[PDB]
Amino acid sequence: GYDLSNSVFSPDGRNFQVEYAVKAVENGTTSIGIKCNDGVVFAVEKLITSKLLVPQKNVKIQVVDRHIGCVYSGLIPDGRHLVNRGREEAASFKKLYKTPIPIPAFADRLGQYVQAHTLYNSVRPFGVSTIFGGVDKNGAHLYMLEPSGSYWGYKGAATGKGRQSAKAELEKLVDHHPEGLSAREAVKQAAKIIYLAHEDNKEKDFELEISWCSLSETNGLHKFVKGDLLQEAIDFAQKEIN
Amino acid sequence: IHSRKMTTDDDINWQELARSTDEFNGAQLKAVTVEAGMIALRNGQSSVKHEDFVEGISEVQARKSKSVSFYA
Amino acid sequence: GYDRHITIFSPEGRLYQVEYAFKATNQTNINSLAVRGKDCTVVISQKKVPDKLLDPTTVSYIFCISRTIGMVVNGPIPDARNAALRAKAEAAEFRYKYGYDMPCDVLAKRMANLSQIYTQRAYMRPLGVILTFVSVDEELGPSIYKTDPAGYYVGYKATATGPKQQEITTNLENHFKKSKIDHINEESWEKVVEFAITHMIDALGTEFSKNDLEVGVATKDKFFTLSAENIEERLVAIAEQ
Amino acid sequence: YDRALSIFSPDGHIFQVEYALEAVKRGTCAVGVKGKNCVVLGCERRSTLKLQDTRITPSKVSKIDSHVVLSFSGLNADSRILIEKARVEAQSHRLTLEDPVTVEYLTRYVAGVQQRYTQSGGVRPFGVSTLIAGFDPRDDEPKLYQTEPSGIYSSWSAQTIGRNSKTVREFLEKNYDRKEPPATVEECVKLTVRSLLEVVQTGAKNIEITVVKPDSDIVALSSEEINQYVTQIEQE
Amino acid sequence: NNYDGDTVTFSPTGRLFQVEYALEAIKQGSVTVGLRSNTHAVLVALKRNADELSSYQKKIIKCDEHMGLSLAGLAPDARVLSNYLRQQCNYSSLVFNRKLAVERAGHLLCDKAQKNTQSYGGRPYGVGLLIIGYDKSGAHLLEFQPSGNVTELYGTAIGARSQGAKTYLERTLDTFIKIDGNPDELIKAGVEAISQSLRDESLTVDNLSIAIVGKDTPFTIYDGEAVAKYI
Amino acid sequence: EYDRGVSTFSPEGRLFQVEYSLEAIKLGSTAIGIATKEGVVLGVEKRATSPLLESDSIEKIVEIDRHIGCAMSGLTADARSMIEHARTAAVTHNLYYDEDINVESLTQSVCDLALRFGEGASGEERLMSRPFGVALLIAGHDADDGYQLFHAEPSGTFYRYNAKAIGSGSEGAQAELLNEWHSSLTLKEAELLVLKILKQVMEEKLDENNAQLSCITKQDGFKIYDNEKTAELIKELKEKEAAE
Repeated sequence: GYDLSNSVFSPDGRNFQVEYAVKAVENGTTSIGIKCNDGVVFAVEKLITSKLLVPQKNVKIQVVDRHIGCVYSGLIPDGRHLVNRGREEAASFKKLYKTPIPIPAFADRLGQYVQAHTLYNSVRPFGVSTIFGGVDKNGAHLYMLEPSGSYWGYKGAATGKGRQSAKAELEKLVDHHPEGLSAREAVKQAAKIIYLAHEDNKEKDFELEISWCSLSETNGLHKFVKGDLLQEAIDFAQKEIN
Repeated sequence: IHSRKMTTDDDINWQELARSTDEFNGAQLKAVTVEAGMIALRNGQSSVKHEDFVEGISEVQARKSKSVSFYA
Repeated sequence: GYDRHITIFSPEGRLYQVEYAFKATNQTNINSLAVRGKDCTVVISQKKVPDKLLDPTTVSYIFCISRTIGMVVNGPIPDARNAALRAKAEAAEFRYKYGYDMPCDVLAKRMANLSQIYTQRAYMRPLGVILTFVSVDEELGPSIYKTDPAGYYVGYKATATGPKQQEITTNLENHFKKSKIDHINEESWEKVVEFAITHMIDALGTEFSKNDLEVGVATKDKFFTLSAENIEERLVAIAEQ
Repeated sequence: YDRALSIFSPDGHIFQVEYALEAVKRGTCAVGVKGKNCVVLGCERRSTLKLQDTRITPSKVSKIDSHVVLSFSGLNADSRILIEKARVEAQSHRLTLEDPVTVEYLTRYVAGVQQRYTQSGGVRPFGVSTLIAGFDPRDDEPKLYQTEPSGIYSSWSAQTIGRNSKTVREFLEKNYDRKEPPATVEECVKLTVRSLLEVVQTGAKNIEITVVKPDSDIVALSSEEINQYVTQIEQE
Repeated sequence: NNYDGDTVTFSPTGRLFQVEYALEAIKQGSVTVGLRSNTHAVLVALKRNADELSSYQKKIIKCDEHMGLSLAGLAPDARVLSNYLRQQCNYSSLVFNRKLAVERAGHLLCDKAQKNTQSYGGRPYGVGLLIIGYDKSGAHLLEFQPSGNVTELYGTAIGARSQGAKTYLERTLDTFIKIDGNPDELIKAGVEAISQSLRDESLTVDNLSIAIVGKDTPFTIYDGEAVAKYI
Repeated sequence: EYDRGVSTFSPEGRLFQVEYSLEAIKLGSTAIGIATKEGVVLGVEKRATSPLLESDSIEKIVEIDRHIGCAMSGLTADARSMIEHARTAAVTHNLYYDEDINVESLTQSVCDLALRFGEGASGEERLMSRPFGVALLIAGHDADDGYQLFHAEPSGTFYRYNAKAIGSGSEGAQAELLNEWHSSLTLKEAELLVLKILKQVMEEKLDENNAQLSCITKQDGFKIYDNEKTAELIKELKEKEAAE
């Protein structure tokens, strides 16, 4: 009763199926997003379940337009399908208005779609939380999108298993910086709380992937942090939890 | 730990035995050491052949073959 | 018997599905209070800032449909954005096809008809938001119409929404007993905000911050929101009265 | 809409076919006997109730072609739908292939309506069985086919469908032979009258006979004719 | 049966149960083992007959002269994904003058499976593909889950007894990656991987089907006496 | 449960209705098939139900084209859809290429029709709710691999066989095939082999008004043997049972 679909509704004012889908995201990989003054630094835990895997070749990070990074947790196919839909939407905006789509605008369009599948019985609710943001002319933004189809602005966000370790230390981060930190600084702080969030995933071992969109490092374009700079952050984070 | 109690061949290696089991638990490994000695008595041999340890895995899994297949 | 699962009638002459929509708007705990002034309509509403990691400026429940019509939304925020988008789409449609901005009375009725159609589909679940529309039209003066997830609306002298909104209704009613007119006479829009906040404070027994409130004001032919500094000035003036 | 009204069974069956045949069972009785120079479809007519104007009441045998006849058993609602559709098929063989339809073509067509509703969803097969018979043009070979609500067809020398079809079937084992069908129009007609007088009984009022003779001859035998065969056979 | 007859419900455990059932189609099916080096990818599939009167059925489908897939699960589910992959691969050559990237074809395939698992009256396809090819980024070996998920590996397996194959490939992991330019050696090591995936099914020459793709070596499927050199 | 949906995965991990399809072959009148390199013979049981039946116009032998023959056994409501589709496919190949279609390619096309269960799975149009209930013995000769025999399932899967027997009596037939198939059979020795295995799973007197033989030969094309020839072959089998 009251979970047989999503046009059932309970006398509790809850939809159960949709709350259940948040539990799929709780079974995902840890992913964080730090809203910085001049950008956003995303980081995501990529588990090494075998030495059979090929490192930094399975991205959970897909770019939308050119300046919006999207990274997620939960059911990996469902989130890649969500981002495929939103890449079509990004293109349409660029078509019609001849400008890259803003971060508040991109959020609204994704939110309607995920919101639609929790009303129809012909299409299955989502089981993804996506953390996405970037830099446009209206500033840096960070958004977290629930599978229920909710989002807000954030000074810090996380989702996945190891959000318990991540979320707490972002309260200390705001308390470090009540006027935020540099894009440079956030490279070593996004790495640091994946390594502290590796204590909810300490069964296994992991590979750090880092990406950013910031005005002052890449010029408000989303690029991958690669080479010696990715490895500098990994060396920093590695020392903190030891 | 079962083979501690019983007479066995010395040409068996517990790592070979660990290759050929995939997702087994200790009750099934009770069912492989004992099953070795069923095969052993049936041959007519005092000792429990090192081939009989491998053949207790397949003879008794917890099920007889892997089920129907008709398009897989 | 599925009369609680799909949108068909029961032998009680009531659609249970539809009733459950009203029981979701009290779960997010947003209260609103809306009064008609003499040149404005003012709506003050709660803003829940739960963590230090939410940015309160992007936390919204006030969507600006048209140039002159704000809408405040009480109930879940997914359904809020879907409703806000729809309301905007139809208003722009109305300006486009009839050559003038949509009135508030007619906007309430248009969303009421689509909400009723969402209680007539059994594969489209109604949106569980109660929508208040505030304006000052020049054809109806200051106006409030409140639509609900059933498809019913009516005009209001003042209105409230939320779980504790019965408490608010009492205060407002007394205020209109004394004046013996259906709107507050006060020509400064600022002092109508101050009165609105007084009635909210009585009802909920809580004093407010600037980031516990989010205020929208419809003056003559423009709708804007107050920023957080401006809200604090109003709350400073409560003490001056 | 395509929400299966026909769906597979755990016995490897389809539910609607099993139900359809029982719907054909409880309906009227058709007997088909073919000679060497005729076909005869005689069928059971429900006109038991009085104050029924039997003349304007729908027939159990409907001509589709000027030498192809069709009779039916099962739902009386469904059969008339098929009989409109068949008429279109008849004009379409003429349209694109010229010549009036062959019996064998028309048998595959009725079955093809059934077939459609068998595999797809949102539809269910008609509970209708037919005896299709007649001549092909410039043939004086009788053709006797049977369709069933599955979408299957069978050729016969004699066949009976409907209620107590087994009683009639056994009676024709001891009279009719595949080897040497009746060599006369009247002998064929009288054998079909004799079989119907077992179960249907109740005179020429419930019993009908239609005769097709080779190469574009359809004739209908009136109540009076049917009654004269009845009395002679009764006596004999 | 509560949510197990439906493909549109969660599932208090944060699953869909249909995805786990689609996974059991791999277990009942055939086994295939893939391993790659930098300069070569290799599929060794175990073909399977029904009885002795029956010949064995090809479990490797050639998609292109640089691409191939293999089925381990149900064949009719494979028949949907194989057509779609072939069409989008000819399309890449037609429009973009491009050999279809193995990674990217994996992502288009992922989302396709997803939207039939989302839809009611659909399913997640009960076929796991190992998809090899040699493109501009070198060799690739992908793993296709019933869900849609693609993971890139130097060695993986699916089927029954696949666990023992991956034990073998983790042991010889750095050996076969450092033989490059000799297609002969990768194939030989894949024969030994799938020998740990026998339950006395035996390797003969008409059971055994190998296909490889190289830096300069087209996607070619060997059978007959072209696999008899690798036993 | 798992039979109310035409596309659902079960707690075994493969389709339940499809199993029921395999158990709808066991309602068919046995179709037996022996392939050799001298041509391939198909025989089918017609099944007489009454002496009122006209059986020499009923057959489960079907021509798909000149160079491909077919025998069907199982639900024949389903087989009408598939045979008409096979007939189009062959003709399309000859339209497009002016060339003979391979037996393997023709069979594979019919398997694509067989996979059309679902009403909301993938992109391709679903013209059914469920699977079929019939298997095929498409025999033939193509000039590439010579004579061929394929057995096609309503699953949407196919195998090349050298001999296959489907229908109700399929298991009892298949036991005889294991011991009686060899590579040094002839066309005529194969033809007598069909009737031998058919006689055991026949429930009546084996005769020529309830059995039909057909060959596919390179130089004669597809020929359906007349009941005179069937009657002769049947009698000579009894003479080789007068040798034991």
